[PDB]
Amino acid sequence: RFLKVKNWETEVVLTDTLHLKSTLETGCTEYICMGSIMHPSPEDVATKDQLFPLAKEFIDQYYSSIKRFGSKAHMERLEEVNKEIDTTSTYQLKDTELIYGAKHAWRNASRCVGRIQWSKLQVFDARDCTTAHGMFNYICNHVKYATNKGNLRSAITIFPQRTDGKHDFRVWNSQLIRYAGYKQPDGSTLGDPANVQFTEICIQQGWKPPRGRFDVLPLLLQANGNDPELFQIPPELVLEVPIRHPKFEWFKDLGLKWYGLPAVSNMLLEIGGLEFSACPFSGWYMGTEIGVRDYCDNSRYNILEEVAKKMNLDMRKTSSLWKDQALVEINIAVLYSFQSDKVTIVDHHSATESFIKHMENEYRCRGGCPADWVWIVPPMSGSITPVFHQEMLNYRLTPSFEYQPDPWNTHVWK
Amino acid sequence: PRFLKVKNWETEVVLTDTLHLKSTLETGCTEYICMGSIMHPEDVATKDQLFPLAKEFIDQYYSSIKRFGSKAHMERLEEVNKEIDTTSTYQLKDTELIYGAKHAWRNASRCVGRIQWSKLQVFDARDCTTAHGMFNYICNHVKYATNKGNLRSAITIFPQRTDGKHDFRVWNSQLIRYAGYKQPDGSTLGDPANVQFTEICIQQGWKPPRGRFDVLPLLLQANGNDPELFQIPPELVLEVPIRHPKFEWFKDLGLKWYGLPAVSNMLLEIGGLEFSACPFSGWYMGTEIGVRDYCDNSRYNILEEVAKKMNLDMRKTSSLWKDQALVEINIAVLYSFQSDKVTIVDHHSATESFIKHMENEYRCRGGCPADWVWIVPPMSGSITPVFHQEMLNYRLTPSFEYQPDPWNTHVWK
Ligand code: HEM
Ligand code: HEM
Ligand SMILES: COc1cc(N)nc(CCc2cc(CCN(C)C)cc(F)c2F)c1
Ligand SMILES: COc1cc(N)nc(CCc2cc(CCN(C)C)cc(F)c2F)c1
Ligand SMILES: C[C@H](O)[C@H](O)[C@H]1CNc2nc(N)[nH]c(=O)c2N1
Ligand SMILES: C[C@H](O)[C@H](O)[C@H]1CNc2nc(N)[nH]c(=O)c2N1
Ligand SMILES: [Zn+2]
Repeated sequence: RFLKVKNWETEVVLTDTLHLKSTLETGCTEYICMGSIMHPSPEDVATKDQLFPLAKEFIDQYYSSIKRFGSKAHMERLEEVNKEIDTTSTYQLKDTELIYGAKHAWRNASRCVGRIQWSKLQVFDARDCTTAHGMFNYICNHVKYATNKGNLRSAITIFPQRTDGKHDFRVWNSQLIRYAGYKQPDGSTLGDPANVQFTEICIQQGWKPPRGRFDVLPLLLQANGNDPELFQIPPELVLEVPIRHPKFEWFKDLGLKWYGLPAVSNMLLEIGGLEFSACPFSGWYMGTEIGVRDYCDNSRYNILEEVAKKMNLDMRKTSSLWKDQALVEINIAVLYSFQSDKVTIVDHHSATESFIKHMENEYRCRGGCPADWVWIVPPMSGSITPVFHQEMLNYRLTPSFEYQPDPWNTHVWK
Repeated sequence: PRFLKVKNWETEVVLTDTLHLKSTLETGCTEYICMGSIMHPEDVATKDQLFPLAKEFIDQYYSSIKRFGSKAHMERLEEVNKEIDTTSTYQLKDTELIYGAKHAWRNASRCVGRIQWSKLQVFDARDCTTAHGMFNYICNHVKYATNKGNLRSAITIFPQRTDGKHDFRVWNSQLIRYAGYKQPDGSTLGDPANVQFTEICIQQGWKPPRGRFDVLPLLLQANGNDPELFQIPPELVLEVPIRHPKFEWFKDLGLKWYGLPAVSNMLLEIGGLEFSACPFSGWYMGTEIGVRDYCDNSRYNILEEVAKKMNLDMRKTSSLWKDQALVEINIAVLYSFQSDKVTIVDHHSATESFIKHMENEYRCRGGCPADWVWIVPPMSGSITPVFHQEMLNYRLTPSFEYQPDPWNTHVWK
């Protein structure tokens, strides 16, 4: 009813009433908490009986947000939706409703630390698309608009909603821009180990790999349930940063670069019981996503030993903390490099500070802010960011972004 | 569903949990809201509430010694059943006290160091009756546990709660802490987290040396009477000066810390009995000192001072000057303890050990409850193996619980 959270660093207490509007399973029970489990646990289509309540609840909340609850427009819209569901088994969102739904799914993303920007989101309605070529064109316009010569802008492109489950639109790429990974016969991995499987799918589909360390993968686009199709993103639209270090002249000899635009394309946008299986959305990077996870995860580029080596660090025992020392210098390089090239990025201190400020405002104006602590806290120097000491309540608000099966596991080929 | 799986996203190892079917008290979560990051979710049990609690634990004990449904098991069930009728409560056999203590540590979802759980030295202090007696026990605990720097894990168990008005309580949160003194100009000398406890000790008669690292006196409460002050003999209190293996100016910071981390404010539940005074100790993980004690803004807060001596650009947060000074502080804490042959473990070794332990626990027990929010070190998170480890969290008994501060709940004499 009235739930409390405390910041153990500042002793500030906040009061959550928004949790009364939560919905689909945390996955937790009174006996087992699953707050550190990554995912939960085809035919999947909603019926008329399932869709009426979900649509109504979304429409109700839309009109309340525009200060028109109970208005004639509100009542007529419900009637229009209710009739459309009854005669067609689904309904279409108005443009205003789609923009509202997209922004609130981001606002509701428990795991996103960037949510302070949630209302400044550019929504591209691609519901008139019918083909993978159509999708490719939409996506290139997304990438170019968002990139903006390095002054990045948040954006989402929404492809037609799922109908009977058999004509989905999907982006098979997990992110719009990622580098290929080639597993070698000798066991090693050239490129990005995380993408070996998807790279092989692309090669099989006919992609000709240049077999390099930083090869931008082609897009694999699926329209209306058909076989997916390959397209090369135009290289001039793919902004990259060469990674160097302000103090270590040799850091650039590491030959490192990253792409400037993070763009999640494998998730599902649920608005009023409708499912948008293809909705690629993009923002800008927090430094540690590249500097900690992309470069230093043992199952990724894995450069700590090579960086430490160059730093002449004693790597005999772990208690020398040579990993900790090198990780910091890498993340200094990555911020310095993006900043030097006027490409938008945010370090993990600034980003966590703004999220606390965002969180407190949400409690004030909105009565709560779901947050997944496991994901909000950065993967280095955790306890010296303000969110480490912040208690957080986690629950699912709709509209929301959701995970969905990898399309290669589900598709029925022809 | 009678099985739950967990996956490690770095090594792709999957483990199957079945031990969760024996979970008990609340987690605080529901199917609608998860509290995995909330720190805390006469009044004692009636007669109906105690018998089954004691019942499960005895079964658990005898099932653990290959003797379930066997010889002594039967009439011990009857004997415990007998005693609760007369005494309202009951008493554990020595073997049972040892068993539940090691199992509360084993069951401690938030403890990364549980690979050692069966190597606990248990001090039965249930003949104690006075704070003087408590102090004697605690001194012997401290001296045993310190062991000239080769630290050994130990617990001292004092008399169990009976009615609630006669609790035994160690009022200090840990057995060894430094004091905290408010200053006329709003600032704070020493450890800020201890200002309130320090002021109680002064109000109780403690003469404060009013420096930073003044060890606090023990404030011991026996049988529910007023607590009393005792000064731990300093030759029992092992302290380590902090120097840097590179930076000569580090020792000029005047930094030191104690060797023995001993939690003294928790409650031990065994068979529905409530051991309100049960100080237990292990040995330090280095990040506890270098990251939390030294660099929390609400604690010793030395980041700004260390970065100055390292001459780091302190204007913008994107230089990561904080992250840099933090690494250095933690190199020195470990290096200092190691040089003084005082036991300490860095966050890399500790978390690798806990992954071994988790592997063992699923292998031999079918589950190892774990709190990701607490297991993950407070620095260099993702480069340790437990970042990428899915963990299920659930409450197994015997267990250590929190309890309120006694100065909020004590009707004085
Ligand atoms: C604009 C600046 C943004 C920042 C700084 C930001 C930051 C982050 C970070 C650091 C994560 C965790 C990343 C990871 O470990 O994979 C994350 C996750 C997420 N973000 Fe944001 N993000 C931004 C934009 C967006 C936008 C525009 C959307 C949606 C419209 C969004 C929705 C999400 C979602 C759903 C997740 C969870 C993904 C998952 O569970 O895999 N974010 N964000
Ligand atoms: C032997 C070496 C040990 C190591 C390296 C170790 C390590 C740790 C660490 C780092 C924490 C996190 C505490 C914090 O950050 O505030 C913790 C928590 C805890 N440990 Fe251990 N520990 C050890 C021994 C023990 C022993 C002997 C016991 C009990 C018999 C124990 C029971 C607990 C409990 C109950 C917690 C949770 C405390 C709370 O919830 O506030 N540990 N341990
Ligand atoms: C949409 O806005 C965003 C802003 C920022 N900063 N980060 C993201 C995550 C984007 C992202 C995440 C991941 C990791 C996926 N795991 C499941 C392994 C890899 C990427 F290559 C990528 F790009 C999104
Ligand atoms: C029993 O064995 C152990 C081994 C290790 N390494 N750590 C502990 C907890 C050590 C410990 C924890 C805290 C808690 C501080 N915040 C909650 C405010 C304060 C201490 F003064 C202290 F010492 C116990
Ligand atoms: C908000 C959060 O619950 C709280 O800050 C926790 C996070 N994880 C922790 N982990 C450890 N080991 N010790 C702590 O005090 C905390 N604090
Ligand atoms: C097991 C655990 O859930 C997993 O390693 C999580 C931990 N926290 C994370 N936090 C973020 N931001 N991103 C991640 O990929 C993960 N991985
Ligand atoms: Zn939970």
